[PDB]
Amino acid sequence: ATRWYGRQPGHLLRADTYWIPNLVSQRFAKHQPAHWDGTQNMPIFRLADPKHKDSYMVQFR
Amino acid sequence: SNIFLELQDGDKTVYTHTSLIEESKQEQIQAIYDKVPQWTNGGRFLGFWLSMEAVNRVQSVAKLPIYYRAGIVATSTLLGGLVSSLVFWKSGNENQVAKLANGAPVYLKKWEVPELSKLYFFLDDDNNFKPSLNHHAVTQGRQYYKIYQH
Amino acid sequence: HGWTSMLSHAVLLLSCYSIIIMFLFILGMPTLLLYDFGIFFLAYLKGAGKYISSVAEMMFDYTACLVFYIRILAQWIRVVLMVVTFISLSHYVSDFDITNSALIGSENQSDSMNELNTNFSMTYYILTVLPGKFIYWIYEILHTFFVVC
Amino acid sequence: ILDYLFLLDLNDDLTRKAVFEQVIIFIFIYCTMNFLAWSTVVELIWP
Amino acid sequence: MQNTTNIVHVPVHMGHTHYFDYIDSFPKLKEGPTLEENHITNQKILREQLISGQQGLEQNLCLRNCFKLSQKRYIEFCLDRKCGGADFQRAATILGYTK
Amino acid sequence: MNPIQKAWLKILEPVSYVINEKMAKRTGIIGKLGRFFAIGPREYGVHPINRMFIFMNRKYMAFQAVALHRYSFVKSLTHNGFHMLRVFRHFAFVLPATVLAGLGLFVYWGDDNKCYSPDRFPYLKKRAGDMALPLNSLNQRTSAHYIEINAIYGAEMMKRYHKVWENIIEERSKATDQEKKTRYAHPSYQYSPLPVVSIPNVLNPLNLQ
Amino acid sequence: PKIVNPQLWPNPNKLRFADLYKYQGVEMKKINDSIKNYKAAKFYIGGILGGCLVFKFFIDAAVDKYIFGENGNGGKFLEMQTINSNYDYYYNRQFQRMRYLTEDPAGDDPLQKTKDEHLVDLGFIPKVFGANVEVRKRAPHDKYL
Amino acid sequence: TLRAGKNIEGSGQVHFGYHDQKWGMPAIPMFQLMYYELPGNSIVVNPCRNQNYRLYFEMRKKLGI
Ligand SMILES: CCCCCCCCCCCCCCCCCC(=O)OC[C@H](COP(=O)([O-])OCC(O)COP(=O)([O-])OC[C@@H](COC(=O)CCCCCCCCCCCCCCCCC)OC(=O)CCCCCCCCCCCCCCCCC)OC(=O)CCCCCCCCCCCCCCCCC
Ligand SMILES: CCCCCCCCCCCCCCCCCC(=O)OC[C@H](COP(=O)([O-])OCC(O)COP(=O)([O-])OC[C@@H](COC(=O)CCCCCCCCCCCCCCCCC)OC(=O)CCCCCCCCCCCCCCCCC)OC(=O)CCCCCCCCCCCCCCCCC
Ligand SMILES: CCCCCCCCCCCCCCCCCC(=O)OC[C@H](COP(=O)([O-])OCC(O)COP(=O)([O-])OC[C@@H](COC(=O)CCCCCCCCCCCCCCCCC)OC(=O)CCCCCCCCCCCCCCCCC)OC(=O)CCCCCCCCCCCCCCCCC
Ligand SMILES: CCCCCCCCCCCCCCCCCC(=O)OC[C@H](COP(=O)([O-])OCC[N+](C)(C)C)OC(=O)CCCCCCCCCCCCCCCCC
Ligand SMILES: COC1=C(OC)C(=O)C(C/C=C(\C)CC/C=C(\C)CC/C=C(\C)CC/C=C(\C)CC/C=C(\C)CC/C=C(\C)CC/C=C(/C)CCC=C(C)C)=C(C)C1=O
Repeated sequence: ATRWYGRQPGHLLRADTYWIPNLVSQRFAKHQPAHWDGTQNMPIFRLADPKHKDSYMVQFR
Repeated sequence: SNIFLELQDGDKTVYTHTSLIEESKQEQIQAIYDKVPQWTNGGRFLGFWLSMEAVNRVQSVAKLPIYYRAGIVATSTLLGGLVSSLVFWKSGNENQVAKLANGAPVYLKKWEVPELSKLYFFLDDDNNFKPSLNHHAVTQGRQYYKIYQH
Repeated sequence: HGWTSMLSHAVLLLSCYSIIIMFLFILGMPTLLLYDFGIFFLAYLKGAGKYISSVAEMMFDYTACLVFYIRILAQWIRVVLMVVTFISLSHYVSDFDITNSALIGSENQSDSMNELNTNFSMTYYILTVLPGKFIYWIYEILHTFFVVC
Repeated sequence: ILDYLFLLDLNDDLTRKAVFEQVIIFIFIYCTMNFLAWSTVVELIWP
Repeated sequence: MQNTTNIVHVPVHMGHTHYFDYIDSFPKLKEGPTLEENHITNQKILREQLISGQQGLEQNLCLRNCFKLSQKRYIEFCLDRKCGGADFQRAATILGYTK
Repeated sequence: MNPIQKAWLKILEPVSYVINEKMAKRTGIIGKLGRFFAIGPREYGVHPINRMFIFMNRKYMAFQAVALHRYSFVKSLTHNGFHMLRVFRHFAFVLPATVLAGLGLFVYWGDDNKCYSPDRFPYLKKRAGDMALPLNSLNQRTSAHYIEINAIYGAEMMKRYHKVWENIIEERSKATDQEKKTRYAHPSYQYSPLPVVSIPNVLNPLNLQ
Repeated sequence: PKIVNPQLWPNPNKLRFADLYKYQGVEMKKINDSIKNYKAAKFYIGGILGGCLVFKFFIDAAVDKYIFGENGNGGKFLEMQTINSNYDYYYNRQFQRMRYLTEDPAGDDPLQKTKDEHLVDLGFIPKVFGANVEVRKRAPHDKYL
Repeated sequence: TLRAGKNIEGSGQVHFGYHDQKWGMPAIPMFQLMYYELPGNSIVVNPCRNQNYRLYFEMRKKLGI
């Protein structure tokens, strides 16, 4: 049960200046209003998981 | 479209919000409020042009201190914008938004007017997870004043 | 950049910002130079026109202003060459061979120490194969030094 | 009273950009670097 | 057993990239309406519920609160005491719990 | 010498008389103790931290004067004062803006000063005793509304149960032993009386209300 | 203040040895120069603190505007934005469903569970069931992920 | 992990057995451009939490506050 609850991914901010591709690309990104759909788990950012397509450059050790 | 409307319900002055109107008519209301600055700024130009033509070519105002001449152009500039804004609304637009708000709920006080985008709701499992205002913390209801008719 | 290792979560943070600063302020140098020339700026680049047609000269002036910026912007391919050459050397060194056969009293018994490990390369390994890997290493760094300098 | 004062917010900066918290780190590093470099140049005219 | 071992019940696709390991895509992943299209959809549902779905609401909320009790005998006591003497099966049909 | 050292000397004036006048000039263990703890001005009393600030303040201030004393970018735009061709005029305010940003160097130090820390993961590890937590610990949470509302609800309903509890005890006191044992009893139970004993009827064993 | 002297040794003559008595004075002289700066900075620092006192009242009205809004229904505090595209959002939702359907092997330790041999000796002979081979695990609604 | 109920023999993360190891990031620019350590301050509470304040604004208007 503990391992299963731990795999439900946490929310990790998209804003990142540590990776040089995001440091350049995010200067041209447009922040759009994320309309609330009635939930408490809207993944409007990236997810704190090593296998996520926007978090693979992060070292989860 | 976040606009608070002040409608004339006979003798009462009722209030509502554009979020309480269907999206098909919110676009027509927003289009009217978008042409107000075009009439306001356009009227400011005429008030600035006609005033500059009078304080220079009319040799009765030209023989005056510059501070008096600049005050006329300054006064006629913003006065030309306030007049054009009145002609815009009073012609057919102040009554068009009233007709576009037909069927929307109104309230006696502005403080009682809710914004539909700011209301709390939940996904009702008992109704195919549709969004519902009748969440498990609601006690009585909304009970607006009346439906606007124009 | 060694002295900035603990200043943030990225060791190369200052370097990644500096390459952006270096690109933007170098890009603005030709722009500010054309502003200093004034409205005659096209005469400073190409010189005197040849045809009476302003539309014809407009095309030649559009090229001179483009060439004026290409002389600067195309030089960043040199920086790309220096980075690629530096990465290829780092890839060769990071993947260079190191095994338990070079360790003194190894305890990594599960890392091929107790397994039958034959190969299909040339024999006399330290005389033929190992010097060959070092010869290519010297080429990688000598080619890198020549490029980056 | 105006909405321009909303720029003073850092409690809910993650709702809009969350970029301020990382850029100032570089600026503080950049000031430290220029401090070490510029003080060396201007002071070392004395020998 | 390997400490990093997971069993997944839905298909995933891994990236074929050097130095990185991640899930780059999900097979047959369809994109629904945007966050703005869903918002407009929900506003239309909430607007009709605000204008035409507020009369007789106090009675239905009492029936719903009574049916969240643990035991059935407490539900019948709640309906009789708080809901003006409503019937169990009759209120269950109103709320939509009857098959 | 500083005023704080002078303030110590006024308070230690009687102590200075016991050690320096009496104990210091004696012999033996009392003499060695007095000469060792003699009171006066400090040998090696300099404060290196205070001196470290004065040095770094003067060195960093000379850098501020260089970085802030720049020729204006605005004045060089007209080509009429001191600057005709300045191809790097757009760098003129980078050093001043960088120095002015250094004023918040200590105001915004670390993660907690740049955001609302209770909404970040490291705050949870600190409240758990500097203990590692799973990365999704900020999500698996019970409603703070429930914890506080239920705490009030339970205590408010306990006051209303206490009033009902008194009416039940009083009504059961006036009930026959036959009634208090057959009511709420199992249907299969046949009542048989017990010998009458004297057992007091105490509401609260401790003398509480 | 006067310092008690044990008189264990005679101090050098001030006229013959003047350098030995100077450090104390120049040290307090430095502090006096710093106090002149502290006093002269009273109006500059006070003007800033006075500005903060006036700025406090505008920040109060801006916070209530930020939180409550125009008509007390909520201001820009309720706004949240994102740079995720529509594909990025539905990838994250499916990533949430995938982790919900991500289990580990072998479950828990069977030796920490009630034995069937113990139930027989306690008076309850358990019935053996077959494996439910027809059920398919699925993710719940997004509100529960 | 020990408090969570998993006894630990040995120590460290240099797994002797059949496990994947994760060495420290090589302190060379190649790996320092591809990777960066996980900043714990970037793991946040979802902003949908702020939408619960909608209940407060509605309760205040119902109570005439
Ligand atoms: C997606 C982004 C896209 C854009 C990105 C790039 C951004 C560009 C921004 C760069 C900087 C712009 C700022 C300009 C500053 C201007 C300030 C100023 O006004 O000073 C005046 C100044 C000229 O004054 P001067 O040179 O100092 O001296 C003047 C002499 O004394 C005067 O001698 P004279 O008296 O002999 O001259 C005669 C007269 C003669 O002029 C004429 O030719 C006359 C024309 C005919 C008029 C019509 C006549 C009609 C007649 C009808 C007759 C009717 C009557 C008929 C009969 C009726 C009978 C009743 O000429 C003039 O004096 C006029 C010159 C002034 C023209 C101003 C030109 C600038 C306009 C820029 C427009 C856009 C600005 C946007 C900026 C926004 C911020 C980015 O203007 C300039 O200096 C211009 C400099 C521009 C250089 C910068 C170029 C940068 C490169 C850009 C392109 C890059 C391409 C490659 C890109 C590659 C990828 C990166
Ligand atoms: C009446 C007549 C009476 C006598 C009758 C008989 C006369 C003699 C007939 C001889 C019959 C054949 C002998 C069979 C017995 C072999 C026993 C043995 O130990 O073999 C082991 C040896 C290693 O084989 P293995 O261990 O069994 O491994 C099996 C596979 O090879 C493994 O395959 P793998 O691919 O894995 O292996 C890689 C391959 C590596 O790839 C190679 O094959 C290397 C090839 C590159 C070198 C090629 C150029 C060599 C010539 C350079 C000098 C040219 C001078 C003229 C230039 C003219 C230019 C136009 O092999 C190696 O790893 C070789 C490393 C071992 C040797 C390296 C160091 C040698 C010492 C060098 C310094 C010597 C200082 C001289 C001191 C004198 C006293 C000792 O076998 C051979 O190397 C065969 C060599 C055959 C002779 C070569 C000609 C030498 C000429 C020297 C010229 C300077 C002196 C001139 C004197 C003139 C006198 C008239
Ligand atoms: C109600 C209250 C009572 C009211 C009445 C009483 C008040 C009356 C006035 C009292 C005094 C006011 C002071 C100013 C007037 C003084 C008059 C004068 O003659 O002074 C000359 C004075 C004499 O020079 P100086 O004494 O030797 O040295 C002056 C400074 O030490 C340093 O001088 P500097 O020249 O070296 O400084 C240069 C710096 C000065 O700093 C700035 O002004 C900041 C400028 C940043 C904005 C640049 C905008 C670029 C164009 C954007 C166009 C669209 C705009 C849309 C905006 C939307 C906003 C969301 O600007 C730059 O760094 C320029 C380079 C920028 C980097 C490159 C950016 C452009 C390329 C990137 C383009 C990206 C887009 C490309 C594609 C576009 C799409 C096609 O120079 C000055 O200008 C003094 C200004 C210094 C700041 C004073 C601040 C005092 C505090 C007041 C609060 C802040 C007010 C200002 C806020 C402005 C908004 C940020
Ligand atoms: C809504 C936005 C658009 C507003 C209108 C367009 C205005 C221009 C866009 C705004 C630009 C602001 C940012 C840049 C600021 C300027 C930077 C700069 O380099 O300037 C230095 C320049 C210096 O020019 P200089 O000529 O003195 O010296 C430069 C010499 N060279 C070029 C060789 C270096 O000064 C300026 O301000 C020029 C820009 C003037 C723009 C004025 C536009 C209106 C003109 C007056 C109104 C005329 C109406 C008719 C009058 C009738 C008779 C009375
Ligand atoms: C403005 O321009 C600028 C300069 O000027 C040119 C700079 O020099 C500089 C450079 C900055 C420096 C050289 C300073 C560097 C200082 C750094 C890095 C940190 C300094 C930290 C310390 C000195 C540690 C101090 C330790 C403490 C405060 C903790 C122990 C003290 C305690 C508990 C006292 C309790 C505090 C109070 C009661 C507050 C009241 C204040 C008082 C003064 C009361 C004192 C009371 C008594 C009885 C002495 C910058 C950046 C700048 O922008």
